Amino acid sequence: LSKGENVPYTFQDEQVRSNPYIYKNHSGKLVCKLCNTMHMSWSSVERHLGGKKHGLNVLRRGISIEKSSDFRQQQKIIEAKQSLKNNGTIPGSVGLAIQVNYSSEVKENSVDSDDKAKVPPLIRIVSGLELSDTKQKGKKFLVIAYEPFENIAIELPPNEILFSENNDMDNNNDGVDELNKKCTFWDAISKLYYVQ
Amino acid sequence: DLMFFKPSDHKYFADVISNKDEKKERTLSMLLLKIKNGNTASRRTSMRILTDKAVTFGPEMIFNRLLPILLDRSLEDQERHLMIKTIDRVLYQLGDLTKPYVHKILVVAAPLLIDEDPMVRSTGQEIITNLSTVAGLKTILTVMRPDIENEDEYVRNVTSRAAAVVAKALGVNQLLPFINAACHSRKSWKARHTGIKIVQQIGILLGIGVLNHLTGLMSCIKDCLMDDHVPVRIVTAHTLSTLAENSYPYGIEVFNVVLEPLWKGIRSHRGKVLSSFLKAVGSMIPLMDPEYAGYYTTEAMRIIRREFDSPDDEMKKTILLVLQKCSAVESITPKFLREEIAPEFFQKFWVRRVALDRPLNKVVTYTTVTLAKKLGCSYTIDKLLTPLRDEAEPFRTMAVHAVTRTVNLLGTADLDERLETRLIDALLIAFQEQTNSDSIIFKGFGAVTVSLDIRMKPFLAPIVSTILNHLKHKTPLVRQHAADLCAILIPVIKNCHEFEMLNKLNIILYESLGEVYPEVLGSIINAMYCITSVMDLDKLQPPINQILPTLTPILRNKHRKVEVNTIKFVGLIGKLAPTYAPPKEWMRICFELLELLKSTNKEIRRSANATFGFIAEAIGPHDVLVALLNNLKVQERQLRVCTAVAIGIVAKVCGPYNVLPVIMNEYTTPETNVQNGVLKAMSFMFEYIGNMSKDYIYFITPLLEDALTDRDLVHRQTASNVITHLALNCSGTGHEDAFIHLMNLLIPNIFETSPHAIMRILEGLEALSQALGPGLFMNYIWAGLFHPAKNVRKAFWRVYNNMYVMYQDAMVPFYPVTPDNNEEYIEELDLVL
Amino acid sequence: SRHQFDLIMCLKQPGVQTGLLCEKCDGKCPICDSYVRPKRKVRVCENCSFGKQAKNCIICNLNVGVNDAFYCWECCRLGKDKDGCPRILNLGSNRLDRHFEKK
Amino acid sequence: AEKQRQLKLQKIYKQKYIGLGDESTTREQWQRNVRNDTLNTLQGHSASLEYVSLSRGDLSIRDTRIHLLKSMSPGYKAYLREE
Amino acid sequence: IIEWYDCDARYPGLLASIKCTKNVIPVPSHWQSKKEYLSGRSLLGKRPFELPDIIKKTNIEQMRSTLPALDLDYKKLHDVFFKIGANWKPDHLLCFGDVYYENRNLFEETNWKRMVDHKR
RNA sequence: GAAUCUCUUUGAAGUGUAGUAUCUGUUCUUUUCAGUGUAACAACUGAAAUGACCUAGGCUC
Ligand SMILES: [Zn+2]
Ligand SMILES: [Zn+2]
Ligand SMILES: [Zn+2]
Ligand SMILES: [Zn+2]
Repeated sequence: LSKGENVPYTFQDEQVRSNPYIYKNHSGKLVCKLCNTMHMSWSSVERHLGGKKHGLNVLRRGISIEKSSDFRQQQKIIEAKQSLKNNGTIPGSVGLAIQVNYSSEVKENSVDSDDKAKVPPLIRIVSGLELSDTKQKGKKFLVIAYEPFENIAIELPPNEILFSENNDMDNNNDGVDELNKKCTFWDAISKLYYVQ
Repeated sequence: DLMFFKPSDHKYFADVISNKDEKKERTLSMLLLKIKNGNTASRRTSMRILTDKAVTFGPEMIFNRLLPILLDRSLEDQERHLMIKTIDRVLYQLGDLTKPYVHKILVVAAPLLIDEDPMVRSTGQEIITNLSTVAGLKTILTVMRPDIENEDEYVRNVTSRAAAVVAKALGVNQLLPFINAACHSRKSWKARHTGIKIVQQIGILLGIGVLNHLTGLMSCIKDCLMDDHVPVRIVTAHTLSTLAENSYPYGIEVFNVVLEPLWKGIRSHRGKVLSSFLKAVGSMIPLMDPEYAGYYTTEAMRIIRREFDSPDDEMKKTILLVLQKCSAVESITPKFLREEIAPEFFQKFWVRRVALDRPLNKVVTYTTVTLAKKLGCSYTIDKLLTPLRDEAEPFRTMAVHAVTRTVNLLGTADLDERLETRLIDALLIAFQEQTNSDSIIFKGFGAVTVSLDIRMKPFLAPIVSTILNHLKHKTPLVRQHAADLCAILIPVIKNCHEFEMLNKLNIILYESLGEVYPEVLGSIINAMYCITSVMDLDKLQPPINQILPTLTPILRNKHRKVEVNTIKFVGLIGKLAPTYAPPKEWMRICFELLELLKSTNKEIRRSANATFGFIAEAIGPHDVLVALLNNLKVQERQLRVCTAVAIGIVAKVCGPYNVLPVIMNEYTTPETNVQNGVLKAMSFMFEYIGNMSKDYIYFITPLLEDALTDRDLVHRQTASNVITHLALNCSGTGHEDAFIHLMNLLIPNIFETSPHAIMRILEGLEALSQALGPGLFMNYIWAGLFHPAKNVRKAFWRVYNNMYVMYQDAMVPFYPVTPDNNEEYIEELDLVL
Repeated sequence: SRHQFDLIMCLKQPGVQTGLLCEKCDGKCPICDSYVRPKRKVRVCENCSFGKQAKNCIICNLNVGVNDAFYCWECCRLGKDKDGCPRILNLGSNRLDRHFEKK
Repeated sequence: AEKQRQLKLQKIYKQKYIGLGDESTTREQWQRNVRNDTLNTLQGHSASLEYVSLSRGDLSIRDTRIHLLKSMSPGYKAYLREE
Repeated sequence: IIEWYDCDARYPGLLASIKCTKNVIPVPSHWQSKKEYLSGRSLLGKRPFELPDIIKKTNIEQMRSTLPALDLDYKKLHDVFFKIGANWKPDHLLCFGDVYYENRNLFEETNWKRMVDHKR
C-alpha cells in the first residue's frame, strides 16, 4: 500500500516527497505534522489523507502561507506546426509578428464533436526557470498551444517589445488574459493564427 | 458478525429482524445477542458497551429481556455463562433493584450452585453474593419464605444453598432469626427440613468462621433434632457432622447439649438413622474432652465392631469415618486396636468387592492410613502384604495407595527384613503385572524406594531388570510409566554406588531417545535429567557432548512435555557442562529456543527463558544478545516479552556492564515494539539484580528521559515499570537526586487514565516514596492534595491513600499543618527544651 | 492479582499457617507474580485453611499445592508482605471462560 | 471491573488503616486523622514521649502519654475547660 | 500562587495555606486541558535518543547500527561504567520543584547551561 | 561383496480473558429563561411572546 515510497523519519534532517507531511517520529508510528495526528498503518494514513480533517488543516496552512506572504482528455499528437516569424515595425517602436499555419482538413476530419473545437489557440509567456531538464535558463518564451498539435516556443531576449499602453478603449472580455485579446488573431476559416 | 446464529432463541428475541425507548430497546437486545450468539471480537465489544451503558438502560427491560433467556433448555454451558457474566456485571453496576426482579434473578441464577462443576458453582455464588448487597436483608428474607414452603425437593435444595450464600454474604447474624423461623417452624415439615440444611451449607461455606455464630445454630440443632420425623432427625445428625468438622475441637462446650440425645438415638433407632448419628458422634469425637473422649469412644467402638457386617454402603462409609476420627484418641491404646479393632478391620473391609467402587475406596484408604498412625507400621503393612499379590488389578491399585499414604507419613523403618523383602517383591509383581493404565504405581513405588534406600541394593538390581524389561514393550502407556519410574529411582541408585549401572541406564535410554511417541519420549528425557543430574559428568557414558546434538532436533517436536523435560535437561547441561558442547552448537540452541518460546506453555516458556542464563554463562553474552535483539523486532507479544526476560536473565548472570550498553542502542532503534522490549528487558534485568543497579542508575536516567517524555502511554507505562524495580532496589543508595529527576518526569503522568497505566504509575510513585522518602514525594502530594477539580483530587488521593498505607509515622513530621492552618492543631509540637 | 483484575483477595490478619501453591504456580510472589529473590513464606488466616480448601493453590485457587509461597524482596519492602491474607476467592473470568471454552 | 475492585480495596484499607482520604473528605474528618497520627507517634515513641514530658514539665511522663491519648478525642478540649 | 479556580475550593482558606506552604510544589498545570497531557507539536520533533558520551566511548555504536558478533572486552565495558564512569553523572537532571510541562524540552536548556559555562 | 556399460544431477496457518491507543465516517446553535451539572465551561433537564416606538441599547409601555 506504500507504493514503495520511502518516508524519512522526522529526526533525519531533510529527493522530493510526494506529500511532505506524513512522517515517522522518533518512534515507529506515522504522523501528520500539520494535523498532529498519529496513525498506526499506512491504510489509516490514507484514510487521514482522504478525510476532511487533514484537508481543513491543509487549507489553514495555505492561509498561513498567504499570511506570511479537461486536462486529462487532452489529445496530443505532438506534431510541430510551421511558424513564420517576421520583424515588424509601426508607430512608435518595433514589434514581433508570428504567422502559425495549421492542418488542411487532413486529420481533423475524424474529430468534430464540439469538444472545445470552438476554442482558438492560446499563447502564454513562460520563464525558462522551469524545464524538463533544468540546465540553463534566464529568458522568456512566447508559447503557443492548440489541442491536437504540439506546443511551440519563441525566445524573447529583449526585456520588452511591443508592450503597448492602453491600445483599445478598455473593453472587458478577458477571454484568457489581456495578452490574448489585446494582440492575437485567429483566422479559423483558413486556420491561421497571427500574434503581435 | 452475529457468528453462530441461534434460530429458536433468535426468533425468541424477535425485536429487530431487519423513539428513544425503541432505540435503547432494540440496541440492548442486539447487544445481548452479540454476547450470547456472536463473534468473540464482537461480544467483547458488546460487553464493554453493555457495561458502560448498563446504568442508562432500564433494569426493567434489561432483566425483562435477559432473564427468561436462561429458562430455555437449548442453552449451553458456554452461552448460559456468557449471559451470567452480564448478569453479574449489571447487578454489580446498578446496585439497586426492586424485589420482584430480585426474586426473578435469584430464581434464575439459583440452580447454578447445584451444578456438578465448581466452575459453575463459583459464578452461581458470585451472582448471589453480589445480589445480596443490592436487595438487602429484608428483601431476600421475603423471597425465601414463600419458597421454603414449596413441595419441590429440587427447588428446596436450590434455595437452601442460595439462602446459605446470602447468609454468608450479608452475615448470618442478620439472617439468623430467619433461620430460627424456618428452623423452629411448627407449620411445615419441609420447612423444618430445608431450614436445617441451610445450617449445613452455612457451616460449609463459613468453615472455621462458624465458631462465633455457632450458638444460634446449635439451638436449632438441639430443639429441632427432637422432632419425631426420621428425615429431620437424620439431617440434624448430618449438621452435627459438618458443624463439628468445620467446628474444630473448640465448640465442645456448646455441643455438650446435643451430645446426650445422640446416644439414646443410637441405641434405639439403629438403621440409617444410626448411620447419620454415628456420623455426628464420630465428628464429635475429636472435640471431646480427654476423659469424655475416653468414655464415649469406648461406648461407640462396641457399636462399630457390631456394625462391621453392615451390608449397606452408607453405613460402612460412616463406620470408616468414625474409626478415622477415633484413631486420634489417646484413650484407646494401639495395643487395644491391634488386639481387637485392627484384626476385625483388615479382614472385613479389605474384601475384593470393597475395591470395586472408587468413592468408597477413598474412605477405605484414608481410614486405613489414619489407623496406621496408632497401629504399628510393620503390623499395618504386614496386613497389607496379602492384598498386594491379589490378582484383581484395581484391588492392587488400592493396595498400592494404602502403602503410598502410609509410608509417606510413617516410613518403612518399622518393618523387619523378611516382610520388607515380601513388600518389594509384591510391589514388583503388581508393577510388572498391571493391566490398567494409571499413574499411581510408579509414584508410590518411588515413594517406598525413597523411604528405604540403602536396604534396596539386592532388590535394586532386579527392580532395574524389570525397569529395562518394561522399557522394551509394545504399549506406550507401560513405556512412559516405566520411564517415570526410572526418573524417580535414579536418585536412590546413587546411595548404592552403582554408578556404572546408571551408565548403562543412560545408554539404553539414550538409545531409545529416538522414539516416535512424544508422550514417552518426554519421560525418557526426564530420566536422562535425573541421571545426568545425579551422576558426575566425566563418568557419563554417551557422553554429554554426544547427547546434546541429538537433543537439538527434539525442540521442534511440538506437543508440550517433550519441550518441558527437553528444556529442563538442556538447562541441566547448561549449568553443569559448559565445556563439553561446542559454542556454535550452543548458538544453534539459542536459535531453536528463540523460535521455540512462541509456545503457549508458561512452564516451557519460563524455563526456556531461564536456560539463557546458563547459555550466557557458558557462551558469549553479546552472542546471545544479537539473536535476542534481532528477535525483539517480531510483532508477537510473547516473543517480545519473553525475549526481554531472556535479556534480563543474561544480564543477571553476565552482569549489566555487558548487556546494558547494547540494550541502550537497541533503544536508539526507532521501532516502537523494539523500544518496549528494551524498556521491559531493562525492568527485568533490574529486578534480577538487587545490589548491582546502584552503580548503573545514572546511565539509565538519560534513557528514561526520552521514555517518560515519549507520547506513547505504552513507553510511559513500561518506563514506570522500570522505575518501580530500579527505585525499590536502589532506594537508600544516595541517588535520590537522580530519583528526584525521574519523579519530576512522572508527576505529570498521574492524571493519565487506563488501568494498566494508572497501576504502573501508582507502583512507580510508591517505589519513589522509598527512594526519595515521603517528604518531597509528600510535597507534591500536598500541593495537589485537595484542589477544586474533583478529578485532580480523585487522582492524587489515590497516591495519598497508598502513601498512608505504606507510611504513617513516616508522614507525621511532614504534615503541612500550622496553628493558623487548623483550629486545634497540636499544642505539644511547639514545645522546645 | 497484579495481572488479572477481577481476582479478589482476602486481606485478614495472617495466622501461623503457611499457604500452599501448586508446582504449576511455583515461584510466583502471590501479589506481583514475580520469580525473583523470594523472602518470607506466605501466611494465611485460619479462615482460609480449615478443610480441603487449605490444600488449594493460594494463587490459582484450583490445584492442590505442595510448595509454600514466598513474597519477593520488592513486596517485602513495599510492605504488601504484611498487608493481609493473600488468597484468590473468585476463580476469575479468565479461568471461567477457559473452562467453558474447552467444555 | 478494575476501578470497581479499587472501591472494595478502598473499603478494606479504610477499615484497617482508619482514615484514608478517598475523593471528598471534609477538613474536619481529615485534620482529625492528622492530629490522631501525630499524637499517636508522639506518645508511641518512648523517645518523643520522654521529650514532650520534659519540655512540657509535667510531674510524670505517663501524664503526658495519657494526655495525648485523651487529646485524641475532640471533647477533651471542653473537658480541660471544665476543670 | 492562588488562582481564580481556588474560589471553588471546597476549603479555600485551608487550600491556600497548603498550596502556599513553604516547600510544597504546585500541581502540574496540564490538568484542565483535555489533550491527555501530550498532544505536543514539539513531540513530533524530539530526537529519538543520544548515548551518554561515556557509553558512546564503548564503540558499540559502530559495532551495531541502530539507525536505518559485536563482542567487546569485559574490562573495557566494566571500566566504562566503574573506572571511567563512577564520577560521571547526567548533566541536566532537575531540581527540587522542577516539573516537566508538555511544551518543555530539556535539551535546549542543557546546551544553554553548558553555554553559560563555556562562553564568557 | 567385487568387476563393467548407459543415463541424470552438482562442481504451513490459527486461540480467549480484561484493557488501551489511533484513523475515518457521522452530529451542531432561532433566541432566551430556571434547575442539574461542571473547576468554569460543556453537556443534560423543563417552558416559551405578542404588539408598538426611538439612535447594540430601553428605571419603555
Ligand atoms: Zn493531516
Ligand atoms: Zn484469608
Ligand atoms: Zn496454582
Ligand atoms: Zn512480590
